[PDB]
Amino acid sequence: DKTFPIMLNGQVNGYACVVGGRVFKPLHVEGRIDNEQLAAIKLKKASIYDLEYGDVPQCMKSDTLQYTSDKPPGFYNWHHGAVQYENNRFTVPRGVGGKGDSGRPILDNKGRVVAIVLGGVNEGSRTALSVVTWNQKGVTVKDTPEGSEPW
Amino acid sequence: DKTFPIMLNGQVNGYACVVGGRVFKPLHVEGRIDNEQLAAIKLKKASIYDLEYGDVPQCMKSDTLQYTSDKPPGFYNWHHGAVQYENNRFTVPRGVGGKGDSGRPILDNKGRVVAIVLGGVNEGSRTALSVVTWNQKGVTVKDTPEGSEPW
Amino acid sequence: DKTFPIMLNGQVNGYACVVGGRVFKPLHVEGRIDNEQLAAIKLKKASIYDLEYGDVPQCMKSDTLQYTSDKPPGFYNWHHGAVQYENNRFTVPRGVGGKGDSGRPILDNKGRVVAIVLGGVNEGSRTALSVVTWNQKGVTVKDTPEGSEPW
Amino acid sequence: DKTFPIMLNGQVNGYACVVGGRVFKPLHVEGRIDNEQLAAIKLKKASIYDLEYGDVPQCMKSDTLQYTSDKPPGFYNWHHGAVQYENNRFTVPRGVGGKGDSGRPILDNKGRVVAIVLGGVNEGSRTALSVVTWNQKGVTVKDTPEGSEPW
Amino acid sequence: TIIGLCTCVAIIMVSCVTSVWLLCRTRNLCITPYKLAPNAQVPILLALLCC
Repeated sequence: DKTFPIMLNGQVNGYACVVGGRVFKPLHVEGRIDNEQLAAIKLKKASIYDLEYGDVPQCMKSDTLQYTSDKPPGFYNWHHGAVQYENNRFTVPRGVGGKGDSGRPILDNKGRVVAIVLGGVNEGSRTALSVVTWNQKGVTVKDTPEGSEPW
Repeated sequence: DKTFPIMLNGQVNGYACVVGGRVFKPLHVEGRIDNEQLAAIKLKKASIYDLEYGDVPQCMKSDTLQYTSDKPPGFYNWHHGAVQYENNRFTVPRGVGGKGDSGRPILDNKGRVVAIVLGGVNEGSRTALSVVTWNQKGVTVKDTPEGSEPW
Repeated sequence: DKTFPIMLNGQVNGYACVVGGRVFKPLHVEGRIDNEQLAAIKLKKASIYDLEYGDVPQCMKSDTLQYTSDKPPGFYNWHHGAVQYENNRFTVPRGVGGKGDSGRPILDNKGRVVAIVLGGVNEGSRTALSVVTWNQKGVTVKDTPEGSEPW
Repeated sequence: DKTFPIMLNGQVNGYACVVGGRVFKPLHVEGRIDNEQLAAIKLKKASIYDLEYGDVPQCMKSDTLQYTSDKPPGFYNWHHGAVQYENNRFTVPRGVGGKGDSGRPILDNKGRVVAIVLGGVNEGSRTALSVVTWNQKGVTVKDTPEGSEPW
Repeated sequence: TIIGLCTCVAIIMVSCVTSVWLLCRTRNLCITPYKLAPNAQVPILLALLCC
C-alpha cells in the first residue's frame, strides 16, 4: 500500500501518505505510523501547513504517490468515494467525512494526489474539507473553509 | 476477545481479563500484555488478591465481562472445559490447568464470571484451584486451599 | 527452519544458519536475525573467519544442520541452484550468485552443511564462491579467491 | 526376566539389570528390588559412575545380558522402542521416557547391552540421554549432556 | 537545647510519617476489596471509618 495509518494507542487516529518521495503526516495527529521503515525517519515540522515531512527511505522512494497541480472542476475520489471539487472548495456529502480522516489524500481520475485532507466544515448540503493543495503555480497552499475543525 | 495472553520472552506467561470495565492480571506474572490497548494501561497493585487492576479504554468498556456472586453448587465452565464447585471449592480433573494458565476466568451458564484462577493444588486424581471470587455480600475474597501454588 | 534470513532495513541482506547446534552468520552482514530467539542470544566474533557465532536456544540444539568435512568432487546445492566443486574450489554457473546470498550453507546429497558462502568472483565463464569450510583435519578453514566481493 | 523394577513405596523409582554377570542400578534410585535374590545383595557404591553393583548369585547366573563396546552409529532398542545414536550421543524422541526409566539397558541388533540410561536432556523435538557406556577400548565411562536430569 | 529540639523534630517527623503511612495503608487494604467489586453494597459506615 501507499497510505500508512497513524496509530496512537493501537487505534487509527489519522493517516500518513507518501507523495513524490516525501512522507506527509498531519501535525495535529499525534502517534506513531503503523510501520517500521517509515517510522524510523526523523520528521520536520511545517506548522504553517499543519504538516510534518521527512525523506522516504532509499528502498521506498520508488513506491510513492504522484501529484499534480492541475485541478479542473469536476469530481475527485478518495478513500470514502467521490469528492466534488467546485468553487475552489473540496466537499463531500454530509456525514461522509469525520474525525480520524486526517492525512488521507484525495485522488483524481488519473490516480494522482491532488490534496491532503486535514479537516472540514459541514454545510447545508455537503461538508467542505480543509486540505493542503497546490495552486495553479504549483506552490503549496493551505486551503481551509471558514470554521474548519481539525480531524 | 475476552482473554489476552501475557508474553514475557515470546512465550505466554499468563492471561489478562477485562471484567466490568476493569482489567485484572496475575501480580506474580511478568511480561507485557499482548494487546496495544491494554498494554498502555497503568495498573494498581492489590497484594491481598495477588493481582493488578485498572480501567480500560472507552472502546472496550461496552464489551466487558459481567460480575456475579451467585455461586450455587454445581458445574461451571472455563477455558479448558468444565469446573466442579463443591464445598465452596473449585476443582477440575487432573491434567486440566497448569503453569501459564493463571488469570483465566471461570464463568457460569449465563456468561457471568464467578472467579479468577490464579493457581491450584496438584492432587492424585483431581486438582483444587486457588481463585479470587466474591462472597455472598459481593466483597472480593481470595480462596487459597492449603498447598496451593501459583500457576 | 534451520537457515534464517537477516534483515537490516526490512529487506534481507544475508542469512544466519543454525549448523552443528551453533549460529553461523557473516560479520559483514549487519542487522537482526529473522528468528527473535536467535537474535536475543549474545554472539562471539571470529574475524579470521568473517563470521559471528553463538550457542542456539535449548529448543534449537537438536533442530540443527549436521556438517561434514568430506567434500569430494561433485555437485552440491543451495537456494540459488546447483553448486559444482572442482579443483578444491566451489564454482557456480555465471550470474547465479550475487548480493544477499552470504551465509547460505552448501548442502551435500545427505542434507549436511559442507561450506558457508561469503562472496564470489565472476571469472567470465563460471563464478567462484568465497566459502568457509573444513579441511581434511576437520578444522575450520576460510577459502576465498583473490578479489572476491563480500555478498 | 533380566530387568527388575525398583520400588520404594510401591511406585517404580527405577530399574535394575543384569549385565555381564553384575547387577546394576543407579545411586539416585531409592527402594528395594522386587527380586529378593538381588535385593539381599550388598552393593558397592561406584560414585564415579552413579551406579551400585554386586555379584550375581549362582542361582541367577543364567539371567545375564551380554554387553559389547562395538556401538556404531545407528538405531538401538530399549523398553520404550528405538533409540538413535549419533556423534557419540544417545537420543530419543521427546516424551519417550522420563523419571523412573533410569537403569534401563539399551540393546543392539544382536541383543547385547550397549548402555545404561541414567537421565536425559530434552533438546527440542528430541531428548538426549545420560548413559554409562564403554569407550572404543571397552573402558566404562559416564556420558552426561549438560543439564541432564536424573530419571 | 539544640539536641533536644532536633531530637523532638526528628521523632515527630518519623512518627507522623509512620502514622500516616499506616492509616493510608489501612485505607488501601480496606477499600481495595470493594474497588474490585463495583456492584457492592459499600455501606456508608465504610466510607466513614476507613476514609
